Amino acid sequence: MDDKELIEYFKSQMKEDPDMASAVAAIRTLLEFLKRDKGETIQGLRANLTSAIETLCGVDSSVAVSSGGELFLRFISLASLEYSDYSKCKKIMIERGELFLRRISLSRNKIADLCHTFIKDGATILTHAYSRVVLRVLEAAVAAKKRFSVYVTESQPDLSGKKMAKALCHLNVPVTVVLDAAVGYIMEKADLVIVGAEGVVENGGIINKIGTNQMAVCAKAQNKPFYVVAESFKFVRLFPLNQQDVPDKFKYKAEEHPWVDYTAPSLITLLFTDLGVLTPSAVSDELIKLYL
Amino acid sequence: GLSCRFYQHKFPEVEDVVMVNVRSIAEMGAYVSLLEYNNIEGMILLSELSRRRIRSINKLIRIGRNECVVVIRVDKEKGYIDLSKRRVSPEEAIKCEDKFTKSKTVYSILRHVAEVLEYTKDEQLESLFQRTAWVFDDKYKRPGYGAYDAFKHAVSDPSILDSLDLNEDEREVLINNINRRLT
Amino acid sequence: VSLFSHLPQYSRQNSLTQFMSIPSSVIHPAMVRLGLQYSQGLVSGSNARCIALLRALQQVIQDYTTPPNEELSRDLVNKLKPYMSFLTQCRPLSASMHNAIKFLNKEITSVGSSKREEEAKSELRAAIDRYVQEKIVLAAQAISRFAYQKISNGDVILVYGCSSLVSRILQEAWTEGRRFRVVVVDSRPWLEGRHTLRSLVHAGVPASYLLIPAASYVLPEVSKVLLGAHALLANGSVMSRVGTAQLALVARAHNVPVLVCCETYKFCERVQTDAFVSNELDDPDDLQCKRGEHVALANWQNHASLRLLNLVYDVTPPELVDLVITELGMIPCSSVPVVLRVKS
Repeated sequence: MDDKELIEYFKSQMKEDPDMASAVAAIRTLLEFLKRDKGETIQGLRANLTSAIETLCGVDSSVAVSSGGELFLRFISLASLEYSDYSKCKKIMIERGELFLRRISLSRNKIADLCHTFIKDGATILTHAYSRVVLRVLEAAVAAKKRFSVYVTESQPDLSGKKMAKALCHLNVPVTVVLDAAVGYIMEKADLVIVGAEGVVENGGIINKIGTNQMAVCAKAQNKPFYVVAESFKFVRLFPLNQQDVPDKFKYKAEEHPWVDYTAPSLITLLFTDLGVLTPSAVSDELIKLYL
Repeated sequence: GLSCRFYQHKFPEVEDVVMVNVRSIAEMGAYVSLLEYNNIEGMILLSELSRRRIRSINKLIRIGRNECVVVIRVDKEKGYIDLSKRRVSPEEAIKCEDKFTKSKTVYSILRHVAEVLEYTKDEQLESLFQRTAWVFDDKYKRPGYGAYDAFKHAVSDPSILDSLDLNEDEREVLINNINRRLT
Repeated sequence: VSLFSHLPQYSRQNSLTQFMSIPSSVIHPAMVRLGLQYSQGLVSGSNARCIALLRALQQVIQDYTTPPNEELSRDLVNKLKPYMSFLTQCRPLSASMHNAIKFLNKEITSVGSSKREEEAKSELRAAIDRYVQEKIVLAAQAISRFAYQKISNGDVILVYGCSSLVSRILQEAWTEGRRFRVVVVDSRPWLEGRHTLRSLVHAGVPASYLLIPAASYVLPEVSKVLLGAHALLANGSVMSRVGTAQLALVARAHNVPVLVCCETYKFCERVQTDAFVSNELDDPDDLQCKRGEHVALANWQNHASLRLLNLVYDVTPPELVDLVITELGMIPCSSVPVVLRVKS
């Protein structure tokens, strides 16, 4: 298959199901490309896969896609693969890729099960922007006969907080929507902060939607816990120091309007990943172990 | 300055043992360059990646070494060669080293001979190879060893040099260099 | 000073070769020369001294004779001790020397008695050469390549004291085609930064020079801080020359990141919670100032209540360091023990 077919399949897979992330679409497209490659060589296959990953990353600029592709490439090659016949090796890597795809789809439930027990009874929870994993966590919590109240932010400039509130309406939980500049005013009434993630970095910090750094600083100024929910296939190799060091291909999407910002590890309390519950110091070597 | 294949063949066959010098290390395999068949690229897949082992190494100690490897798969249209290391026996490695040394000495003496003639490019070097050494190993029906033993025997009997279609200008320099190196 | 009276004080004008026999003695002449050079202070540096000691040990191993019945495996170990006791008498050792000692003793013990003398000598020489080649040079090259990625155009880098690794990294980065400028800070018992100043000026890099007390004056312009190290402690603290902790604290006060570069073979196993106790003292006569006619502290022994202090080392907690670069990559400071010694 060619580049145009690649992009068409990618966009069709993304459009078919709105309840689906970019990483899974990229992985499925890469598997489809693997199942339709011809030739008798390993280096040719590697070059084709690298070119496909590059042209897929070109279309959409999100951190998870590159990490998912790299992890896919590393994972499918961790076996014997010596033999003598191309076909046997091809079937072996196809089976490995299918097993990897099966494994990926079983992390949200584990995260929800591990994280739902940290919510008290009759508590106020502040959150930011839209994230499906937080919605799953709250659904699991409300299925356990608990009560709480939720605050959200309008999340300029696309107003995703209103969509999050509308989704929260069906769960008959009290929900309030505040302005994007009233975080400091509203921090007093809150008890804990739960946010999503877009990519986990080496030193322990995170990369997320613009507007998280100020919330973290304000929460730290009043001694409130800060919780983060992330996924295994979102760990990327990068060691930023300040806000300038972030690569430009993630800052500006395809007057200044940056889209993402990075938060340091000294302003976070716990991380709830599918590997378990980790302090920020555990990521520094869990990432090393993961990228075998 | 000059560069030419050690043998008239362009690509090796299966079950062949060859010299190799590691060029770079990637995430799944090793990018290497061959020597007997001129500078041509190749991949060696790391069995088990030597995965725990590779974490504690400087990752650049292995750059710039030499070993013998066995070819398993060949694709001429694209130019891709599959190599392996586990499928190598030390007895075969001894002949690997010996043949490499003999071919290296023959190539060095031939290149030094051609240096006096001052070939502008390697095309004349290739013509010299097919007119002196490749024809030698074709007549002897054996690769590498035949030319070496012919040169080592000719140090005392230069008359065989006149058997081939060799000009006097080339013959003088070739005899001088053979008697210098081989002695 | 009763506070630091536990540590010993030694002067650098006490000749130890006056009472030694001239045409060789119990001590091998190579160790005599090395100790003389150490005492005279002609060989300074955390890494050159290890190389010199290993070269001397190679020279001694070259000239050895097996006893008629005693195996060399224990004989060499028993023989080596007085030499290095003498070396310790000449000047206190460092972490790299101790690690080299441990490695060499392990190698000597691990040899078998079935082999001959020549085979053992050749094997030991080859092992020492391999250790020197692998654990110093290639590590430096890898560290420089790793650190090249954190230097950008228009940066201003601050360095302190003198360190070979920092100079190598900076010169390689400049040769690679990057443009910046450097600031050098010096202290005043030794004035060791002038070597770095000279090297950078010769290489063709703009530079500025100043003393430590004015550090708070220039920090508004600085963007990065680059530091070396002498040893890495078990809890994650960093031991270095006196004054590094002050720079770290003021840089933290001005919001400036700090990076530390070190090699993996300087990892110790001690634990320390303060910048005191286990240190080394130096000659107190070097603090005398030469300012025209006014020369205070001269004949300071006359006054009963006057004391002069001279520290050499200082420990920095892991809460003031943001990044550590080793031959295995870049890691946060607090994660040093979980990777450096987990292979054991």
